[PDB]
Amino acid sequence: QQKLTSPDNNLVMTFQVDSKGAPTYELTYKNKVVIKPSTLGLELKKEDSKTNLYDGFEVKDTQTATFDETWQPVWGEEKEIRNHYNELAVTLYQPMNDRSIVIRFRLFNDGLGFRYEFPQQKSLNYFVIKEEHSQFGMNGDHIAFWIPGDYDTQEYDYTISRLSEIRGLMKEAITPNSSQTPFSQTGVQTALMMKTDDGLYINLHEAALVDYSCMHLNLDDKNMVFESWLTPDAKGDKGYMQTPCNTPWRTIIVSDDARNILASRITLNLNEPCKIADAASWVKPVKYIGVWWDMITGKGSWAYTDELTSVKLGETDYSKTKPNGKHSANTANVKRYIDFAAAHGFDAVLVEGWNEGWEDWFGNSKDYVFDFVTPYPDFDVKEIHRYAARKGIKMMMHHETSASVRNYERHMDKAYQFMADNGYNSVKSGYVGNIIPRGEHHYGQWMNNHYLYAVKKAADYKIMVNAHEATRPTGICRTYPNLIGNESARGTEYESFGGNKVYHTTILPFTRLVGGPMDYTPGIFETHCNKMNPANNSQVRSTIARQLALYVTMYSPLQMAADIPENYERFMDAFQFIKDVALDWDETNYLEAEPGEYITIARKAKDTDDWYVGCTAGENGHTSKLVFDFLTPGKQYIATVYADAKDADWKENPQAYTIKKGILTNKSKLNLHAANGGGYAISIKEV
Amino acid sequence: QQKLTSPDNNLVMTFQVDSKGAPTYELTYKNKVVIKPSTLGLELKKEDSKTNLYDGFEVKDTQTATFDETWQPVWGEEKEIRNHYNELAVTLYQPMNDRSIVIRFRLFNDGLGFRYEFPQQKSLNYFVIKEEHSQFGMNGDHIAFWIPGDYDTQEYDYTISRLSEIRGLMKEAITPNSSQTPFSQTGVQTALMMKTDDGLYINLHEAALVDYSCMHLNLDDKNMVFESWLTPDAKGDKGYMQTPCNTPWRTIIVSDDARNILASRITLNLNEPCKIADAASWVKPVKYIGVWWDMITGKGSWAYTDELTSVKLGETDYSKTKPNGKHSANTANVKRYIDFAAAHGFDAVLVEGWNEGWEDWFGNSKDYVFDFVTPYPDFDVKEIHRYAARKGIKMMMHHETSASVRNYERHMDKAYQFMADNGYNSVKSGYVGNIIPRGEHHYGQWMNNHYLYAVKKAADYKIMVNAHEATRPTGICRTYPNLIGNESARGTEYESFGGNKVYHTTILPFTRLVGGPMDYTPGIFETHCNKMNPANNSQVRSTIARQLALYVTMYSPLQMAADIPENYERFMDAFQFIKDVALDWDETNYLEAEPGEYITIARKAKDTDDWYVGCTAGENGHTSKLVFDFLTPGKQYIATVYADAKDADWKENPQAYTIKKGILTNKSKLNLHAANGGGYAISIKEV
Ligand SMILES: OC[C@H]1NC[C@H](O)[C@@H](O)[C@@H]1O
Ligand SMILES: OC[C@H]1NC[C@H](O)[C@@H](O)[C@@H]1O
Ligand SMILES: [Ca+2]
Ligand SMILES: [Ca+2]
Repeated sequence: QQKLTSPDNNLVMTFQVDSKGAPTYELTYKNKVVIKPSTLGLELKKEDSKTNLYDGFEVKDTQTATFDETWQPVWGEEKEIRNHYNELAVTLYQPMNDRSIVIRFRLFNDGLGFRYEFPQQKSLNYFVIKEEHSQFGMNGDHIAFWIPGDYDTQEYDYTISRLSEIRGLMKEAITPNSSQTPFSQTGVQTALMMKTDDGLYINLHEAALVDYSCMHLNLDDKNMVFESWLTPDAKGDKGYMQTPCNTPWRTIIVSDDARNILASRITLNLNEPCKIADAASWVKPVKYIGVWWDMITGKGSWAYTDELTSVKLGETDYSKTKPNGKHSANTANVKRYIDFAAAHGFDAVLVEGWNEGWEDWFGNSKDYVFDFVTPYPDFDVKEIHRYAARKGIKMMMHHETSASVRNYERHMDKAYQFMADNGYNSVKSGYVGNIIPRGEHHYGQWMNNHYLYAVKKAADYKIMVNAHEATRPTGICRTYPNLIGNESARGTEYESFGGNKVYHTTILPFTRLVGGPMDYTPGIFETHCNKMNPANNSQVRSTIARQLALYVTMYSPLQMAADIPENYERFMDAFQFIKDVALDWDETNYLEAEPGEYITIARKAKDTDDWYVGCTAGENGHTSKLVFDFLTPGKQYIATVYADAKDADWKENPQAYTIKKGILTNKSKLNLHAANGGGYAISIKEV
Repeated sequence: QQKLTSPDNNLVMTFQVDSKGAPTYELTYKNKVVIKPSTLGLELKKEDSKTNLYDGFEVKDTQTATFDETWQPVWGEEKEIRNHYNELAVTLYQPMNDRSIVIRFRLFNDGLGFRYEFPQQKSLNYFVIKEEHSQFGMNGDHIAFWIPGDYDTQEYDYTISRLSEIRGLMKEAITPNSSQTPFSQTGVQTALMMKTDDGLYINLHEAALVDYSCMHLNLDDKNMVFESWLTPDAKGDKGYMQTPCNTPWRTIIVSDDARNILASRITLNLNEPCKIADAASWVKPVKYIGVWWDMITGKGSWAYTDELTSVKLGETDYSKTKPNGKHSANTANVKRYIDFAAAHGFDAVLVEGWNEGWEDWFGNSKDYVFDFVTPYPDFDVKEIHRYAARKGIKMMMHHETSASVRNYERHMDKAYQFMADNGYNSVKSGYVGNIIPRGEHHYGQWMNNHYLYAVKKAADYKIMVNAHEATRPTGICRTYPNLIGNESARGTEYESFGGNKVYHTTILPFTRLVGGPMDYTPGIFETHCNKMNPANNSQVRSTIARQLALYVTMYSPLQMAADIPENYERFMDAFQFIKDVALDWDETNYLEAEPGEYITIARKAKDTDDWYVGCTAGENGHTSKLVFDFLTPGKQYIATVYADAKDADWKENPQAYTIKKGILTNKSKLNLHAANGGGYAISIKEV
């Protein structure tokens, strides 16, 4: 039996093979069982004994090591991250197939990562995975914060329930989406967050998802065991491998303090170091607005014309079509956004609907759907470039692919060259619809390769990428820091489609944000969508002060202010917080955190002595007793508090807020109350 | 009921809608039934009554027209082709679905073409084909010359049998291949050739296979009706369509003279005119030798080293590996081939195994299998280029993809740029293995798009393409004349893998060649492969003189002399015919033709007064009584006859030949005998 312990001696992992040679591990934290005895292994597709990569193993060799080094991300929640673990690598020989694998375990003070490694050898070269069988056996019927396991979307509201209740709730939890493939009545996605009856918080996830299919979890709800369930390709297979190769890491992050789940950097720590040598010279955080919410609410259109039943690029002559009078991506309107962005200190303006093809973009399984380079007649690329550059603004490129992936790859070098030629150095991509090639899913090994290919190629052009609908992140930004965002979860757009649950932003930082930032597009001040489009009666489940808080509580180096300029102009005093808030941080302090209920975070803006605080709360609101002892002794600060007014409420009174300005020091304390679906934001600037 | 008749009144096509509103057609030739009443229509994938595009139609309108214009191919069997037909277009309206299609019929003196057309309209825009239901009802249990219906290979020997015998022969007709998907016990490929008891020859095929899935034929052997059977995608669907759009043409070529099947230009006539405006300036025929037969026989290797269990491009350092002593694509060897090519008036030298990756090329479903640009340590790209240039020789590029198609697309512009930068202006591509993306077949709509994308992109680079394993041709060379070849049928390589049937080359011109030329790689003089590789006991099923004949009887603007130079050196007198024979023709006269038995053809070399003749024969040999009245009155010609010796035989005495030189005029006659698996060749040069 092998035993591995954390540097602080609080976690212990024990490993051994059972009497049939099945690799088995368990994990305790402060003498409490976190992972009951659980097996590890894979089943291979038949080309018989060779399909078995799950038992019949003997421990052939073991190697231990300790690692303790600090490194600096290009952008992040703090300036420096420490990577400190004890490691055990176990070489497992399978006599019946004359082949070996290695399982490598890295144990941190805040949890465990493991992966399988497949050395090059005479009897293991090319192989296909039928299923991975990594188990995570739970010690109780925990509370879980989960979304349905699905090969194609993550755009679901979270459910909070016991593990035993998942099966009963799955049908209701799967809401409609134009591309979705659930796989089990007890399947959930990663990162999965849980709260135990004996006071632990446990997060199950993976890190460094490269050259492999995305992992979901399937629950055996009799034994309370989660098991890896990979995403199949068009033929049902779960990964083409060639040695030497490795699986991604699988992680169990655990603490008796929920704040320490947010603090963990295990996911980043398990990714390969930055491979973009000059990254710091060109990768930069971006605060932006955009021509966007018009189309999301239905006020405006992405399409230039309504008169055609379909379009064929390079045949359809848009100069001969009638403008529909709703096309928001027109030069004059874009210039007005550039004006507002420059006036208020934003870095960029996104424009969607700029290019030919939007008439057919949705649900047609169309191959040649966009060319990514040809503008509509009312979008003057060169004039918009020149005007933005003169005003100090960068335009952000939009590459919706409509999930037509061969089409995007064929156009990608020309599309990136077009960006370089026209002053665009960041692009928001998207993959709406069922994947083409047809039969593949959004999160299979094939598409994972695509998303990273797009990122690696972008890096060669010094382009930053934010990909909507892509596989959810697993820390690869460490390796490729030009991946500055994904959506890859249910974002603010769904506040226009019926709403997100009130507690949504009190869960995302414990789940989605583990592995990388989200382009959540916060900042809606007019929360009634019917003021944009009288036919849309959706209401954003937030107060205005909570929207402000999200600039601190939804971490990202890429931050949109998503409302339209005229709405911000109606509340310019509150808007000041969005203008002031930083995007990049030297320190972060998690002040309060309870998943599904509240999150309060203070961050120190990079290369400054200034701090920003946000709190976001769920259905029951939250009372904070803040203590400002993280400020510098002897310094005075000008603090501006943006808070819910008394009786603010996301539903009945969302726009009621107060703003109070005064002096804070490290001796200050403030009592603040977040409303139902409310929150607060504080700027704290050194005098 | 509508009647359409050929210009010469010999053929009549009758069309009507039947009682249930199914469009049906029939065809007669000289008062003999060719096609019995047969239905037309398609079934669509469900998004109920909208799935029906096969009945419930009524005739809304008809238009007739006559077309009679001549055009000139860039390269071909003659200088000018006449396109002369009577047309009927029927507009068919479907009340229950409020939509219309058009079926267009073109009737020539030698057969019928039809296609379906789908106009843009309110109720037919995007749709997916479940099956096409084009019927061809036969009037009898004909003799057919067929290969098994298959979505992935055409590399089968032909079978000659009655239609009623196909079922019982299918199992034995399907021989092993690395990628094959047969679909029916009575499924066959097109072009399908038949001979009827009442003296007709009937060929069933398609033309202009663009943006659509390849058609095979499935035989109802109780009623003798063939029906279109399209190639499914990874999900089983049979084509994504968007109006306005058309199916390919379906063709019935018929005559009571088998020579007239060979003379038909229906397939080319039904393709769109040339879209490469400057094609005449850079597209040109190519006679070549190659570093190739070494590897096909096993004498030499494509791989550089035998040391590695697999390779990772960009990681494996070949300069640190041991040469295997068998790698034929080495500079010195390549220079000896260039020497031979230049000494004997060849245009080009193909080299295979020049680039990194060949250690892994076969059967591994490997994604990143080649980069198409990085040479092995022993292949000096620049020196070979300089040396070839000094000798007036062009190198022919090789792009085997190992069926990894995303990989080839991602590299394609870099690969074509590397060709341009290094003086390569033609490329032989290949698709050996099951297709990646996995789940697709070689002949589905998805891959058909790929092969044409490769050709269209090549045209932008002024590059000519010869693609092995691609979908078999349907006349698209007319539209893109830089498609100078495919294999896409069983070629000479199989003569090294056990042999082709003796009658193979007496069938190919009636089947495979209809739609475009084949890179058959004739010219094997040493027909016992065991002299290349003693472990290889394969024997080419040919005499030497029949190999000479193939330069005339297997038409192609791309002609290999496939043997190694040292073998040609042994038989240099016979090699003279290969040296002399032209590649491109002002006229072709089909002298004798019976499928499966013999084919004799005379052609006039373009821009000359010289003629070349070849005869290829089956198992029984063939006696020819040639009459040279196609020569010019009053001219004398120097004729050289390369013929089988009287005791020649493909098996027992293949290298026995005679060469006779003398004078011919248009009054001359020659009696010649082709041996079993033999033939003869004649050069006829004006004094
Ligand atoms: O690309 C169109 C639309 N697709 C979905 C993306 O999430 C949204 O932000 C974008 O506006
Ligand atoms: O590309 C390797 C090999 N594949 C099959 C092709 O038909 C053959 O000509 C070529 O030599
Ligand atoms: Ca989305
Ligand atoms: Ca081949």
